[PDB]
Amino acid sequence: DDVNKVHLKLEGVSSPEDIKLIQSRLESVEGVNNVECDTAGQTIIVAYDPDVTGPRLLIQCIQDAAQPPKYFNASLYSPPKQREAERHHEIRNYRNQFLWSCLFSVPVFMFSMVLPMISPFGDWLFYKVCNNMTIGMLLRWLLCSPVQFIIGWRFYVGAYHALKRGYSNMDVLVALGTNAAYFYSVYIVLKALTSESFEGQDFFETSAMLISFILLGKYLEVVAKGKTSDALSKLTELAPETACLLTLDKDGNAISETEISTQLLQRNDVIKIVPGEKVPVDGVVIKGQSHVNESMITGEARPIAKKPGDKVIGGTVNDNGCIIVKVTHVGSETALSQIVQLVEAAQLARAPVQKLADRISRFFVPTVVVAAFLTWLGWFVAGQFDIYPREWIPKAMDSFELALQFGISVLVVACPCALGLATPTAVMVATGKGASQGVLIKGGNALEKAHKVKAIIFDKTGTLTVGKPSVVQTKVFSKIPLLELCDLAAGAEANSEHPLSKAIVEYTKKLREQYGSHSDHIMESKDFEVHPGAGVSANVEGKLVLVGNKRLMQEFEVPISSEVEGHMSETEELARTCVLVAIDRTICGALSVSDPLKPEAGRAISYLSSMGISSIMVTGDNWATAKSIAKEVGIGTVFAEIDPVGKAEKIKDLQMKGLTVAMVGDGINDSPALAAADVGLAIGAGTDVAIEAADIVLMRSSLEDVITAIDLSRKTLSRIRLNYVWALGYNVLGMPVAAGVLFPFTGIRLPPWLAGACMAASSVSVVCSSLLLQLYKKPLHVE
Repeated sequence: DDVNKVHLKLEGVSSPEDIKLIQSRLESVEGVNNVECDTAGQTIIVAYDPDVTGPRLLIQCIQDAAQPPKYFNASLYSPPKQREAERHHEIRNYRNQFLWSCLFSVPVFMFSMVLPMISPFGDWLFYKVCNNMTIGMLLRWLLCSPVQFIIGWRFYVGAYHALKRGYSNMDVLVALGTNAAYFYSVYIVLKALTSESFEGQDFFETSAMLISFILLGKYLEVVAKGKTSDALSKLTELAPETACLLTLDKDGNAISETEISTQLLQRNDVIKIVPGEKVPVDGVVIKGQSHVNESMITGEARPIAKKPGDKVIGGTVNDNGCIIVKVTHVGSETALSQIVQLVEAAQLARAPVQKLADRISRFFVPTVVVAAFLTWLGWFVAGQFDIYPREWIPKAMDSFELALQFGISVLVVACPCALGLATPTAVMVATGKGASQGVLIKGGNALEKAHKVKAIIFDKTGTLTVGKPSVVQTKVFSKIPLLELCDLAAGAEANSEHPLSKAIVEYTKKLREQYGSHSDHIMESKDFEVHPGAGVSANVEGKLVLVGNKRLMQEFEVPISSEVEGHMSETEELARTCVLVAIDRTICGALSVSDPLKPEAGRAISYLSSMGISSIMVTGDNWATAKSIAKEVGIGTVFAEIDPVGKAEKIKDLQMKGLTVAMVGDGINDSPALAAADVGLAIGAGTDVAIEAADIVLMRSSLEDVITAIDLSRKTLSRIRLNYVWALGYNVLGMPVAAGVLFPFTGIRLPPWLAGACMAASSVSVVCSSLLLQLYKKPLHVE
């Protein structure tokens, strides 16, 4: 905080004197509205203006107000990546809890499994202290009381929540199992202590080991969560905490290059980014020149060439030069901060498969308890009436002991808690591993829907275009006075600028012959005429290079005589499609328009066909151009002269046939069709505006990562289904054998000390199976 109701007690502050030492200079200096007065009420809540007269002024008032016992040094209460501190504390908590659990658990298992086999140590443990109860059970009970009563508290606290609401979950079972085992051991110890005739056996190893491994599983879950969050965080930061403040008004009078935090340099404050000073913030950069590997103003190495002054500011590390920034709004409201929030909300949200897990668990836990109860009565009543051989009973217990022993065994051999510790971690790890590639999922629902896909809707614009206008795309075949017509020659096409008219202005920039400027007249807008398809023509020159469309040609004089249809078929075949022109108010001369494609399209289409899904693309141009593009690509059904509305009806038609179809592209105007489509997956990431109407959002611009997204989704669904197959296979065999349908015919059953081990063994393997997703790699390592 420390923005509106600012409150700080920094180094040296121990009493109200230092609090007032901050106060007196902080609040008194302008930028406050003085919301009431608490008259030295410690955290006095008054208004403040952290926008203009904010961080820099407030913080430096804190320092200059101070006379040092420690000299207050700007210890603003702000999140140190509060996620980092938070999962640090959480990992610390669970790690410590598990580590103190093992401290008791490991002893007990030893003392009653391994140690008795060796002497005289077991002989010490056999020393009677009363009747037949011995030292062994005494110390075992003492050591295993903490494990449940103190450390295992969640197992009870969480269970009560579910039970009071009328439902249940994993906890419920685990708690019942361990509790029943513990009290059965207490019961068996009492019999030993009261009467020396009895010599029964105990069970505490189960109650220790099971709890220990379950806690280990929860620890692994939260470690996976921490890894995913940090993988997000490293990508979301991409900025140094401090920027160099060369203070000057707008341009000129450069005072000095300081170095302070990137919230203290807004509102006409200036960064003079030197080489290597990574671009932290936004806000118009009126001066400077730096080609750095990004899209803001350029000029050092990688040629994009924006002259000083342009409205985009963010970027990566530098090169040989500098810029002089004029921040209006720092890079803090940037999308990344709330991609963090949005993906957390998606993580907070869940998928149908997650909803599937709860429903099965809803009508499973009741069954296990009932079956465990039933198998008790079976052995008991048959035992009481003695309807089966006595010799099956092992020595040192009776039928009643066998009945309860089987009762416990079923209750501790159930679900290895896959349904609750495998799905909710696989879903999570998938998102993090995707985020490592820039691509981000929008929760599990996105995973499911993307996994169900067999069709993709592409589009040429901004998805498969580069653009290079020249004689192969934009100029004459006849003679042209004032060639090559850009600087002061061709104003005949600078009338009505749009995404294509500007290209008509820029091929002239590209082709300017060799002289600098022949400089004749540029009569822009003289006879200004606009018509759809080509709305630029006035009067100027370029052999009168006016340009026009189906209504400007025959208007001026242009008869569209046979040679233009010849140069039309010719150009369209070579994809260099012509655009109608009015050279010298005549049919002489013939413009063109063409487009290079991103050089991985063939790879992508071929490999998508390899997975076996349909590729579809639409265009707004004529049918022939789209057909030529199809010939180049090798795509299926093709559409042309299509608006985003038409894209919407085509999407609806594909879906109603029973086809889940995706679409590519981020041109925000796709929003109707983008929402209409089954999923999102917008290429060339913009901001959360894409997220508004899309679910999948791809970060980079390469078409390659589209393959990666669907591949990862397919892999995740396969892994989850395989884990469910395991959780059915183990569970369908564990229940009978433990309950006993093999003992009556072979005489083998699982004692609870070992029966619980299988439950423990599966739980680790299932989670460990899920965690292996992190070793995913690209299906196309640069094709």
